[PDB]
Amino acid sequence: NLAPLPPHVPEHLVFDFDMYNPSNLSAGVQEAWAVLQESNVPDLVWTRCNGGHWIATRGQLIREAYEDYRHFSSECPFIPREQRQFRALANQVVGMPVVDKLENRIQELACSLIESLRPQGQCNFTEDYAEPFPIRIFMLLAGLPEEDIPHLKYLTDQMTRPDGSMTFAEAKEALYDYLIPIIEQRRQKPGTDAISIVANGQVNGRPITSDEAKRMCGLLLVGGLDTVVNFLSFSMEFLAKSPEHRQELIERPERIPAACEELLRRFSLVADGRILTSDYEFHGVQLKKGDQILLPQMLSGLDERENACPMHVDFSRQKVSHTTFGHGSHLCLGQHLARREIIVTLKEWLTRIPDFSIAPGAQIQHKSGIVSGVQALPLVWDPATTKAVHH
Ligand code: HEM
Ligand SMILES: CC1(C)[C@@H]2CC[C@@]1(C)C(=O)C2
Repeated sequence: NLAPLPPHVPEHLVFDFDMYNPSNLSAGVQEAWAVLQESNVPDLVWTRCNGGHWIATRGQLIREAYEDYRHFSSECPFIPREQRQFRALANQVVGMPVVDKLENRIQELACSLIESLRPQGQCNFTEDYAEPFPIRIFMLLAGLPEEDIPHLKYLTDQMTRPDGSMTFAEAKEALYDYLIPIIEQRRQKPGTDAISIVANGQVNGRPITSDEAKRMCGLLLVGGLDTVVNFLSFSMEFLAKSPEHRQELIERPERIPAACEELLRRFSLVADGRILTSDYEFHGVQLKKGDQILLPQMLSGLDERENACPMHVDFSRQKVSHTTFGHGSHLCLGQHLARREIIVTLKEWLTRIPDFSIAPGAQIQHKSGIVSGVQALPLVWDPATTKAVHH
């Protein structure tokens, strides 16, 4: 599993961290990563795992590298292996103004999900709420029928969690097979939904091609799935384990957006990277062309150099700082929609199921990867203390 130490890596910089299976996984995935942020670890280290790659362990380095796109390419952001124009278009379809308009329907969606659970006194929140939410949101956002969810959720599940029935290419191809006819059909048309708007979008002074539309539509679908699913889960895990914070938000529901932000820092989950386009000396380390560098979005907000008592969750935290949504020219297009889903989920949950907790004897498991997450989250609660609220 350890790749041979390349000629240019000095030994004092070798810290073999497996981003797919960290040593302290059972303490929590963020805690497992924050081992890179111990006093004795350099700001920039080399791991021999996963082919051999760099890791920036600090907020300064992470931010700087995502700003320095000329040295640090997004051609290969995954370990192991006019953009502004495409972003402007995507932002037409998920920007704040679209999110603002949809809030109402996002809230209806959330409420019937929680309502269909509320009387149970128990659920697997990850499977029962968190999974079916962001996919349904995308259907809403994209004027797609609910009946299309089972086949569509299957394809996206194959890209990140294959059962072996489809290779990534096959699943990719089938997603496109599904999208193309809708794009071509709505291109002809003044539809106000997200596919229509992407379909009919202009790029480089010409119209977007069908191949380009299906590609952006594809990333909008898949980028807003596992991230949200897992982030919601970390958040609910925390609240389940912490009644004081649960009551804090019950007593002051206007604090919820600041909590969201604090939880985004504390339960950050994405770890992407870049590839060096040429040799480059960076913070006193010789990087070599072709080197891949992990630049863990997760780490910035957990760096004590950026937030005091980084592992402590405080909703009154004065200067919340994090790159949970990335940094630089690829900063998440879906962050606004994500925030809304987070806030809406918490408000609509808490005002319905104020008291709840982890099933007794169950131990929550985390997994670690590009998008870290939660295996399962069993909750229990007494239905007598819940309530119903309709829209
Ligand atoms: C809490 C949930 C989310 C987190 C933590 C998050 C995290 C991010 C991060 C860190 C990046 C940049 C990766 C890089 O620089 O290589 C990003 C990019 C992106 N995300 Fe988000 N994401 C979230 C939700 C969303 C949602 C809701 C959507 C779409 C609806 C979205 C779609 C995108 C797309 C299309 C990109 C690529 C932007 C570009 O390449 O220019 N993700 N995601
Ligand atoms: C890691 C991601 C899920 C996040 C959104 C899509 C994705 C593959 C990225 O490029 C950033």
